[PDB]
Amino acid sequence: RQDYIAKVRYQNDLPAPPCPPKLLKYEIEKEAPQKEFLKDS
Amino acid sequence: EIASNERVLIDHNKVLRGLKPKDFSSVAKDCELRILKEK
Amino acid sequence: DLMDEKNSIKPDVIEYAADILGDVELQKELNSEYEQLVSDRKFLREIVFVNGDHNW
Amino acid sequence: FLEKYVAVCQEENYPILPEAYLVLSRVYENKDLNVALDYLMKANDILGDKANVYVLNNLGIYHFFRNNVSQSSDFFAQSLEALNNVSPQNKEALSITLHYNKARVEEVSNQSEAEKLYSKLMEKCPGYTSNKIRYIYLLALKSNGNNYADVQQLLDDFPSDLEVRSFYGWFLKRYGRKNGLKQDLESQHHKDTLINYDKHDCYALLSLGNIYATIAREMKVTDQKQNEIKRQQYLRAAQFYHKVLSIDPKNIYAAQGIAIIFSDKERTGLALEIFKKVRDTVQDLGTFINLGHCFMEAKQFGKAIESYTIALEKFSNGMDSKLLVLIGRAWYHRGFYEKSMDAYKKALEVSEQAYQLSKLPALRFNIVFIQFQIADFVKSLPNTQRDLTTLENALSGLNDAIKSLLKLAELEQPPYPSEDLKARATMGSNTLRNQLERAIQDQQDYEMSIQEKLRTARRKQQLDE
Amino acid sequence: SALFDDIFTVQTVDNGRYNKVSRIIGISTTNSAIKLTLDINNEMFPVSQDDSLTVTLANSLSLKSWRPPKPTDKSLADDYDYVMFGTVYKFEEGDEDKIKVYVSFGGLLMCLEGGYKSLASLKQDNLYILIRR
Repeated sequence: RQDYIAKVRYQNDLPAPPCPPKLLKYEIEKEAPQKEFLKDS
Repeated sequence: EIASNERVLIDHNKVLRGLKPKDFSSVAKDCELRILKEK
Repeated sequence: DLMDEKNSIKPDVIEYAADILGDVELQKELNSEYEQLVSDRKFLREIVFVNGDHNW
Repeated sequence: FLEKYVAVCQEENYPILPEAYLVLSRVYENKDLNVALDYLMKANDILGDKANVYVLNNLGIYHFFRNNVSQSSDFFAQSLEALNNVSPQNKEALSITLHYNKARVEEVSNQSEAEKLYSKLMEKCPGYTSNKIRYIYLLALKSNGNNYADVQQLLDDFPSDLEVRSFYGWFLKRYGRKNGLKQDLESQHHKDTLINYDKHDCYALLSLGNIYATIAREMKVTDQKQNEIKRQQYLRAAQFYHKVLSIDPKNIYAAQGIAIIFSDKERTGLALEIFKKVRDTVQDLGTFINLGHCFMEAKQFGKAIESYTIALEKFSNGMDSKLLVLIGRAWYHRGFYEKSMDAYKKALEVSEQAYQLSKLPALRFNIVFIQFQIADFVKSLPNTQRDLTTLENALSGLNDAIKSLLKLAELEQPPYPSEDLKARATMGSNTLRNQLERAIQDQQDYEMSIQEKLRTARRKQQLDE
Repeated sequence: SALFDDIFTVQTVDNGRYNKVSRIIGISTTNSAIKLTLDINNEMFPVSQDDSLTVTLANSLSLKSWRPPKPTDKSLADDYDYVMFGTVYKFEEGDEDKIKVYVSFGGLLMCLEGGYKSLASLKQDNLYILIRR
């Protein structure tokens, strides 16, 4: 079958890991500061 | 201490959601009924 | 105008556009129609409605 | 409750605690980045000079996710400035984190400073993995995957790290044939990752599904048994994707693999629906290419042309030859199925541009085939539906196509056997060439008759006048 | 199934005289020179400026008296947030590639400007418009 030459290859390639910047937990995200803040007089 | 303080905004599975998530539950059901249950 | 191509009927609106150009009898008929129209225009514009009102 | 507290404090004119704002932003991180960022801004405004390093870092990350490069950079600079006030105990950790964030921002802006800060942090803390992963990834980008030893060493350093394993598997998928490694080696690595570390990791499941789909596609089909084995491999890949969807139904890549399997299984409608949903979700070059392929399989050639054009303009920027080949094929399909000459002209021009970009035997044969089809279609056309210019162009294209067919037949490994090329050139020259000249003569006779009628009418009109 | 598909970004939202009806103007992201002027119901599908809308036009919802839809049946409308049904009352075959399609969804008007190739198939008596966001 001498006709138009074309190659079909589906692209589903996974991207490389992004490694985005990491959020920093608040001081009130730790159990001990939470206890100190809630137990305030 | 770094690991404890580190927080990642989006999860490993949720990274494809980002700011706009979409549902393919119907797609999953159709795949189950037409691939795993394919005759 | 059946002689000039760009002043004729568009070819996509009529099936027979091929065998229309160059015909002289059909051009005579069209010329008679246009002369009748011009006579009507003159009669309406110079005798009946001189002020040009066309909604009657 | 936090909104009620905020409202009550506002009604009472009492100082709203910024801790409630931080908690609200933390909650909205998984719901609305906009509301979380707004609450963080309100908390920072309340604090004034009491702004901390974490608040500035989170504001910078919010603006980075919002693509506010200027504002993110300003917030990161303010965080680095405030780092001087950090307690010494956490100072080292927060400095490492801020330097990593700044290196990420540089990698967005300029990779050189990112690599410099990566080396700085690696000397500061060799145990960190993300820094090493990004540095080795940038090196592989610069070295075209010539640092496989570094990737293997990093994998050995953290065999239990999911990020390290995923990066190593990505590098394998990228350059396995370049490195000559085992085809199933990455499959065994991902199988070990799933069995011994985490069986719910969608990355390794998708990699295994892609490998199994590739194996099934490359498998030769000879009888029912081989087709059933291929279907079983596709079923394994589909089970990988279904487990991924069970883990997370919002996985675009699992649906894309499902659509590819359906394309192999000729379930065109489901693949088309999945690809449309994916395009609505995310827009990359692969999605547009797959949409064009599906439209070609769905016989919607115009939509395929549009999809390929959008893919070419948005991402490839008119440089890739494969997209031009796809556009030419779609145009040829449109011209053949719809009997349109302008489609053939556009396909010919696209093929000529692609060849001038590449000058490969495949595109030479494509041009020859297009010209032969053009000549055949023009000969098949009636006189009233064509003109002399198209006939002359078709004849010239036929001559050039015969010459290029001989050229291809004189090549070492032409896309088609040289005997077939020579036979086609001979067949075109023997009969089609003469039929083109006969059509040219008939067209000339038709034009002459038209002009004779036009010149005869005016003389009779003048005589009548 | 679907006769037209694109993604639009809302430039202007005009409430004007009415309370429940808004005019939105959008241009296609993948292809400029495609415009969409549309009436929508604010209370059911509220929109804001610079929103992204997935607009689809179909001649049928399949996959004469109207009936409330049974929960068991499934149709094309299950994937979208706002479906309207209207009649095409003008198909302006304008300049070289300027085609305008006027559609009236029971008095709520839509005009779609675009090239001939995109809007060739939109020469139907009635059209469904399916909007997702």
